[PDB]
Amino acid sequence: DIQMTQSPSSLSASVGDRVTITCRASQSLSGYLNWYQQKPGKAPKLLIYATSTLQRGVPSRFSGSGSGTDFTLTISSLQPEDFAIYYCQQSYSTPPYTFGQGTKVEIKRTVAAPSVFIFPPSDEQLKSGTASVVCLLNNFYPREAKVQWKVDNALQSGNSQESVTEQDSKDSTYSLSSTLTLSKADYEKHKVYACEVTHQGLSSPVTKSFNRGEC
Amino acid sequence: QVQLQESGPGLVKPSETLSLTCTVSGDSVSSTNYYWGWIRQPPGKGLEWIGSIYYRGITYNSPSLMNRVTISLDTAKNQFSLNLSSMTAADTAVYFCANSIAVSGPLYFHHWGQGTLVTVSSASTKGPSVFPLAPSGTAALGCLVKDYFPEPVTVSWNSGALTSGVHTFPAVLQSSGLYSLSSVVTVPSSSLGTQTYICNVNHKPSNTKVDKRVEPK
Ligand SMILES: [Zn+2]
Ligand SMILES: [Zn+2]
Repeated sequence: DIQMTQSPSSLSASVGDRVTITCRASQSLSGYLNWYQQKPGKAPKLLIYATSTLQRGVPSRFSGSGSGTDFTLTISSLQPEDFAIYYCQQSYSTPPYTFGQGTKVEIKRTVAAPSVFIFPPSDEQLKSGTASVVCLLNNFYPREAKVQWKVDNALQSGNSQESVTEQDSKDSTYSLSSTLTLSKADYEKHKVYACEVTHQGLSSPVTKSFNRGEC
Repeated sequence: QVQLQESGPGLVKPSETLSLTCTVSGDSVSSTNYYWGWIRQPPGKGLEWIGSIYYRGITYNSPSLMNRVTISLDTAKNQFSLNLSSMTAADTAVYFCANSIAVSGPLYFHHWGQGTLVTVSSASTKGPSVFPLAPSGTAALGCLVKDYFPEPVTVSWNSGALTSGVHTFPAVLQSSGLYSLSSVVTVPSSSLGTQTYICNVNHKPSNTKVDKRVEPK
């Protein structure tokens, strides 16, 4: 029946500025609209209920406004802690409930170059027949980064995968793992394994490398 | 301080029925104050309310699911359950149990359980292998958690005492169909030696539990 429409879907703002999230109703809501904040991997937290009354413990920086078809969630000054996905939620004096698609709030901050580390496959892993070489990029910004694997000076393709953490909640940075997957036979085939990292905060691409069997 | 916790199979074969149970603490499911409901969240997606139940046995359902949802409450055990029939790949999601205040005030999921991830798949459960990523001012070390199914794994460091600088990456699905992730932490180069670092890997779908000590090499 009644549907919720949240705008926008994603949002990026600098620390301290004011951000506005809009949730639109199919009909004259008048029941109630509630707002939740959800951090990745955790259950959502109720920020505001009955449109404008703030849940308890919630910072004064959050505010809710609106009635009828249009409602608003407003953050006076963004904090790094505010990185989350925000959901409006509709209900009457009884179920059913309805949620908005959600608004992801990312944080704009100073450019931060990554720290790069390289891990050869453990000896424990090489005994299972597999060799994973891991390159770690720590606490960098912005999220856009390029990692290149070269094995014995030859650029590889298709045998590496990467995954990135959500935006950090205290310092607003990202971290990245790049994993080159090899078989034990092919890992013992080469000597030099190098990880090349390209990022806006880096004057030049940085390379971390190791020779297999040197320590 | 009502507390809710769900227990589920985690893995359900397609076409089969998902059975979840939420255990409630601090308040009784018999109370007239609460609506006991289930909310699911597909991996990268938003929240979808499944259904809720009052103590008289009064059942509310989603219009999209009504067909397949069955919710019941057990007062003797102070639990309530979820029954989803004919599971589809679209049903793969994290399933929350939550309560909501019925009389005192307006409806709003006060208190949630932790998530339980349900993956609809025919593949079998497989526990992870845990390999140390040894360290060489700031050093990095970690654990490679490889070749497990299905999601999720929990990684803690030093029984939870080590949280600062911990980054446990989202798992990637490998060519083989198994999941793999790395958990890393940045620590001072001074530690290495004076400090012990143990990653604790828990894979509930396989009830596998590995502690691996990470020593400098
Ligand atoms: Zn409470
Ligand atoms: Zn870090």
